[PDB]
Amino acid sequence: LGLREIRIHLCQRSPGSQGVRDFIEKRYVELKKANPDLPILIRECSDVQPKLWARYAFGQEKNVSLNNFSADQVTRTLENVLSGKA
Amino acid sequence: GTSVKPIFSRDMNEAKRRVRELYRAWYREVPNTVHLFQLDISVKQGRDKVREMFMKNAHVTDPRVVDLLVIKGKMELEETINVWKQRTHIMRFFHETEAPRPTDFLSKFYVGHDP
Amino acid sequence: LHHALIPHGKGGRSSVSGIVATVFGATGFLGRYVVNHLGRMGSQVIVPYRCEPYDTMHLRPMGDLGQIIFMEWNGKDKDSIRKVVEHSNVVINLVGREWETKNFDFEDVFVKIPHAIAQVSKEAGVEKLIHISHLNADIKSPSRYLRSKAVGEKEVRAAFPEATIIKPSDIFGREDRFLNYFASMRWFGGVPLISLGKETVKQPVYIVDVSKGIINAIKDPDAKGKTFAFVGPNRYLLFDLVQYIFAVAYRPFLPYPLPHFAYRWVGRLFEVSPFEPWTTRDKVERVHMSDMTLPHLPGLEDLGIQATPLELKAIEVLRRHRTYRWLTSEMEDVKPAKTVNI
Amino acid sequence: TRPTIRPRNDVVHKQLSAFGQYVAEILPKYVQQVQVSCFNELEIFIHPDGVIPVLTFLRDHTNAQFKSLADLTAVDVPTRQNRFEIVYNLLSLRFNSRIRVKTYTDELTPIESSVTVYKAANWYEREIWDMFGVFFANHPDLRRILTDYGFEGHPFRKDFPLSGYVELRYDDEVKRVVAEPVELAQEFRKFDLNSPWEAFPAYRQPPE
Amino acid sequence: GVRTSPTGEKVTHTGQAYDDGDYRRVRFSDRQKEVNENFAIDLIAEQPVSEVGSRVISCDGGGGALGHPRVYINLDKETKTGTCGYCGLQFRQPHH
Amino acid sequence: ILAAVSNIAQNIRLSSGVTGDWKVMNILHRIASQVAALDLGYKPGVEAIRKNPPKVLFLLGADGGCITRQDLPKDCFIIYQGHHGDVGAPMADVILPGAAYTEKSATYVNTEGRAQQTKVAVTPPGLAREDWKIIRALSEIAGMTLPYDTLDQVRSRLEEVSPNLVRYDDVEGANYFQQANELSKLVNQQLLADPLVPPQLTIKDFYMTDSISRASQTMAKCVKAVTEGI
Amino acid sequence: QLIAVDEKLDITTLTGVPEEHIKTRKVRIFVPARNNMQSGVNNTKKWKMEFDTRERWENPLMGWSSTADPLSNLVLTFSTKEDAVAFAEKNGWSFDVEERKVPKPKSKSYGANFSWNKRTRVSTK
Ligand SMILES: NC(=O)C1=CN([C@@H]2O[C@H](COP(=O)(O)OP(=O)(O)OC[C@H]3O[C@@H](n4cnc5c(N)ncnc54)[C@H](OP(=O)(O)O)[C@@H]3O)[C@@H](O)[C@H]2O)C=CC1
Ligand SMILES: [Zn+2]
Repeated sequence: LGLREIRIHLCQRSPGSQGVRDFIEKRYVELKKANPDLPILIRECSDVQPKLWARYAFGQEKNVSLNNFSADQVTRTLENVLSGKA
Repeated sequence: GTSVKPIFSRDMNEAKRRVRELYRAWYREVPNTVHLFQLDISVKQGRDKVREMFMKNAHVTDPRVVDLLVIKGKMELEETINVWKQRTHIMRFFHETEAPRPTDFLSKFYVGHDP
Repeated sequence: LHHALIPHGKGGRSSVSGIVATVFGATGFLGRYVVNHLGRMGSQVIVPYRCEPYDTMHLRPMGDLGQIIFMEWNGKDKDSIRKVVEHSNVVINLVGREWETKNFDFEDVFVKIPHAIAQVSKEAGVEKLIHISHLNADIKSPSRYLRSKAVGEKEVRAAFPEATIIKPSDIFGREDRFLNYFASMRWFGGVPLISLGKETVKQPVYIVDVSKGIINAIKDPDAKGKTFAFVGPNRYLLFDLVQYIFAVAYRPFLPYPLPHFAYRWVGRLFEVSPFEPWTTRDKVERVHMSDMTLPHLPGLEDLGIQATPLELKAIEVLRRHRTYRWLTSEMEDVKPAKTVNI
Repeated sequence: TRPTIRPRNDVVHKQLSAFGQYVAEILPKYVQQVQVSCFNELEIFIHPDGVIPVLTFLRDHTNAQFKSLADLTAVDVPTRQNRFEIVYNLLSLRFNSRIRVKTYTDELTPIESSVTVYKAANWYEREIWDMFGVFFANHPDLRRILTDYGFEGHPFRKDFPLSGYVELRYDDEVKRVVAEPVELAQEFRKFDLNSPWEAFPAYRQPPE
Repeated sequence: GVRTSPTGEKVTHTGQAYDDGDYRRVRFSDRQKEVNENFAIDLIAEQPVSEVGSRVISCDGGGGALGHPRVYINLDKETKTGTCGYCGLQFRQPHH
Repeated sequence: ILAAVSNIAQNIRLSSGVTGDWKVMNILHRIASQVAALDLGYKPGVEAIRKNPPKVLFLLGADGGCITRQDLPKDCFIIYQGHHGDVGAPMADVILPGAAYTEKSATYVNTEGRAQQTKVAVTPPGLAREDWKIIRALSEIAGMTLPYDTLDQVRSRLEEVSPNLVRYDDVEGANYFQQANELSKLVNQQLLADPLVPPQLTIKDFYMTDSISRASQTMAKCVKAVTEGI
Repeated sequence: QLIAVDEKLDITTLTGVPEEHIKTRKVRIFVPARNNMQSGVNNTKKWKMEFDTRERWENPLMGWSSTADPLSNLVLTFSTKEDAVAFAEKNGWSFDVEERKVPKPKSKSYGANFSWNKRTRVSTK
């Protein structure tokens, strides 16, 4: 019913992860300041695709593609999952 | 391209034709096999086993592999017809003394370490 | 489980199943199949024998090296039973004679010997005991064979409260007297049946089914103090059963009714043979007695066994009884017999 | 160098080299390589399509006359794209000589049967088919020769296990001999004997 | 140096005896258990230590080519004796 | 302590700049399972156990003696899974025999973050089984069957959680020291007066540290040799 | 005459291997490590393919080591990793490949043993 964790799999040097990288360069810090108890696991990705993961109660998960997303799109998606929407 | 030399068939259509011919020959042979070897199976069981052996290899898409499979099946048919084979050889297809090995996770976990 | 008795391998000939079984009566019809099924999995099998060792030779290839141990025993001796059950976690009892010998009556083989085995194996710390009685065991049955079976069943239950008791009914197989007895009658000319076999119902069971049921009951943790009845999937009138037997053997079937007293006199006449009798009075009583129905007892399907119909395995027993003319006839050519099911 | 070392023969070496050159010049369509081993053993590598011409020329030519086929076998080398190496050994009685002809194939490519050239090949080609799975085209009666009836796979192939996949035993319940998955009381013990120091400098390979 | 286990089974030079709950003992009932009675560790412990007037001694087990490969044993340590690694014989220099 | 060390690293970084890929900051681990656990989202430490004393406890090879039955409520169900009888075994209700590192193909992540996989040398003794297979069978019995049935499927799930756990022998990583330094500057927990003293003060302590080494007679001989001259 | 077959090579149905030993097996393709007890490197030149280790148990008689794995002894030798991969692929075995590990070139200098001011100077020789 509620958020338990977030996983952001970004790829270290692929163009399609570039915007996501910018997010972590600038907007990850204050997002962690706002959510001191939410585990936002930042992990490295292989040549496939950037992704975001959301875990809910009783182990329910689904992922969102972040390929070619700009930093604003990334934070919009993150606030959408962080809010009671979608 | 891929520059291969055939055995008998140039495409899958001829290979399928040969498969059908071999299947016809096995189907005709089964009742004689049951009579000669004095097998305790029915003709229905024998034809079902022939179909099962044919369907084991239904996924093959290479005409050369199909040609070799038909050659092996023809070798087995020739062997059966001439009585080179004994009743033990025919009955080896049915695995009558083999205890059923389970396929679900829990039973495998119980019996041992092999997956 | 005593590390040496932890199962290992793929359940084959060179594997370790964790079973150490002493099989009394392993030199008979059921014993060879039981020992074969135990040695298939890689079990340690201890065979007590009183016969000539030549008669045990056929049991030698049933196990790996060292997996079958042969030991002499005496049914009237309890030190010998102690000697042969000292190291086993399973004891199976298959001791029994259809006819009564001078040194052993029915009460000796069906009461005294089973009770002595149960007492000694309980004393020795044997974990499991499997006893075989009959489906038609009864305290007031006309056959002394079945009366002794019921008495011995009670004695075993008293001496080994956690024993599994199995009650089969007319096992048929390659070396089975029941299938053979009907086949044997053709030499005389006519088949003598009491009331023409129209007042008897039989539910015969396959030998491999009974062996598999015993093996599964060993491996079943909840089958400890249970009582099972092993019966086939079909019930036949005796007349139809014998007619089917004669049709599978391709022999001319000439049934005639014989009165009960005449058949008893014939059985008594055959009883005086110093060798194995062709028939006895007890056999005549047991042949023309209907198989009991015991729906309250667990069956082969509770042990995971799907009963084999006689229509599928009759030819493998009766092809030997054919002449050269009909020796190659197929199995599905004989038109299965009529079943009186419910 | 005298007592324990095998002596050389340069005359036979020269004769075999000249005859190998002869054979290569006469049949350029098929001959890919010619070798003379240090102990005087002539070898001629060819193309598979030339199995029948080459052998025919070798057995019929007046200057060849290799009318006898010693033996015919195959070698499995899994690292090669063409797995199987087909080796023919021929003897000439007129010239008291021997010659080896080698060609290649893989699992799915047939080789021309040479029963027409040599009658002796029949069983040799059947044996190669049985042990290695190499099909021979236009073979009179091609079937297993060495293995058991209904035996699956080819034993001589490098991938095949030494003890196979099935064993046999007599089963009393079915009253016959049955085939079951192999179980071994004692596993064959694999030894690692190869020395970590090089033995023969003359055969050293380039370091890639 | 034979000795029986609490089960009455002889213990071998190796020291292996079947445990009380081990079913495998059934293989000896109505038969016997093969045990070699001449324990080599005890027999070699009875041989007298050879005293030699040199720092380095040689041993080949006796019999020349019928013994073991010839080895050389240093005898400088006086707290112990030089023991052959093949035969087990002991050597020392005259001490005290 | 971590905040102070990160402050030292930050001062170096701002004074000298970043030369490129140097990564001044480093953490030296001593436990084989720690880095993978942290990569999986496991919470480091046993503090949450003391904060919320559980009724059902899963000891997965945990023999450190950190949590005993004095730190738990009564009638607590303790399940121990492992290969050795150590601190964690005799205090459990159910014991599940697992496989040691020599008896499975399993993944371990070292101090560098490099992921490596062991291979089966021998099979587990007796009735012992592979650890993830124990967990999967237990999940099936309880009705919530886990999606993976084989080792490749469980490693696909591993990749789903943390993708770096399937890139054997890869050690490349991204530097996020600036963000971590910012996040560390928030709290200002006070430093203790106690002098920094390592657990392995001397050579004798080095030998017997884990359950495998505590059961080793060779390590006992080594300890006896370093304590007693002889 | 050529027929232009288009599909990937696949010979599993012709090899006669039981399907259990085709689908549940994992092969390892690797250059074996040098035995640390010796300095020779001649056993680190070729690629090896070997199967996964299966269960071994104790024979009740004699206590020998028993197996039910028919591929427990099979080792294949290849010139290059590509050949090993092609063989495993055409035989239908799942494989794990490991890149060849070579010792890095080291700068040796005997005179460094006697450095005037360096730490490399030997305290004994
Ligand atoms: N239709 C059937 O066969 C079914 C059988 N019954 C029961 O199932 C059990 C097995 O039947 P089955 O195999 O057909 O019978 P068998 O006659 O074929 O074998 C009986 C076994 O018991 C041994 N035995 C018999 N008497 C003695 C004795 N006085 N002392 C020592 N050993 C003896 C025999 O040894 P030896 O050869 O040396 O004499 C023999 O191994 C029996 O208890 C039987 O009563 C259950 C329902 C019917
Ligand atoms: Zn010596």
